[PDB]
Amino acid sequence: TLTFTNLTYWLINATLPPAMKYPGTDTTITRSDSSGYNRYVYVSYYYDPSTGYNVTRISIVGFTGDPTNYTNVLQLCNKYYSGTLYAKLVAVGTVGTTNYESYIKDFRVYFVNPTTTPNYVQFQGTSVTQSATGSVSIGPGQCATVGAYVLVDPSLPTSARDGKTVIATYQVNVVFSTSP
Amino acid sequence: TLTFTNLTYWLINATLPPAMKYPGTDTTITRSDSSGYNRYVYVSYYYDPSTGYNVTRISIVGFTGDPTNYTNVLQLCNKYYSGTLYAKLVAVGTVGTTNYESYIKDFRVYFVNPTTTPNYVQFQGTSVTQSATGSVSIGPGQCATVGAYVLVDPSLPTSARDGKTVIATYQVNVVFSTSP
Repeated sequence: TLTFTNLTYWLINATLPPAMKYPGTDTTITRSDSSGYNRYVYVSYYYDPSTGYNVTRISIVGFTGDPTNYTNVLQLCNKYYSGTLYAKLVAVGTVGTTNYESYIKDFRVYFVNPTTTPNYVQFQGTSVTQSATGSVSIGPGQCATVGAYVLVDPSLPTSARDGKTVIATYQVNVVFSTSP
Repeated sequence: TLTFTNLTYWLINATLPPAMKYPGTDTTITRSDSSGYNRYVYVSYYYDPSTGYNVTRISIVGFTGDPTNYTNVLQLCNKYYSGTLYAKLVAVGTVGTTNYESYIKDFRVYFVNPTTTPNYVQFQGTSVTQSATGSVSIGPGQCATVGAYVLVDPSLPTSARDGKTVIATYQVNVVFSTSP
């Protein structure tokens, strides 16, 4: 009774993500020992075909028995949007299982250039202990930087201390928006 | 044997359907990059003569490799009927064909302010995975808010990063009732 439909006409042509991911200066170390890899940070964005996402593979080589932090890791840096971007950080958890995840005692992610409310999501091994952060403004010209903080327990077997083997794989979901 | 008529008379009267459509607030984004459309959400309605329906046109911009969520798309509420309204959403299917519907993995339409039984209808490209939503109460004066959720597979061709061409449209019907 008195039911008239909608018949929406719903226009889509997705534009390039205006943030885009830049490797940063961490890949410019260009120097390494005889550990196989010539670079410590392998920042690369790859088209994921499994579920269709611009997933970015970046390598954060954390040194055993020593908490290591990084300053210039990732650039959330609007080049195609002419406004100011507002973003917050939420982490998901674990992907797969290397059976070495229990060896991590801390994994928190804090920026260097953008400074705001807590600005760190922190893992505790397999579990999670930090929910999310606040909003941060990223406009045209001013360019946001992402950091990290990695600590690894030194009880890891020497076989995995070579740097070839991947010890953990986590998901981080940064939600960039035009409003706070 | 014993056949007799009654000669009934039928009379029809015309008045405004109390449902009405409102453009929402996300259509006031009033901001756009070099994508042609000066807006991102469009709300319009035209009286189609082929079917005689007050077809309402809503346009939602998508982003490849990026889940899309909304807050205020349309407002549905009575302006002349004082009774307790009841609204549901029923999926219909694809209208037209852009040959790009395989790239639209998910598409969810949902209530925002009132929360009820599942309250989302999802589509898998051409196929429909959710039949319909449940009933929900709408009183005189307050208007329920309907949201939108879009997932776009970034396998979309680079020729489709402009904002003009149509890759996808979807239809959902709204059903009012005087009973729960």
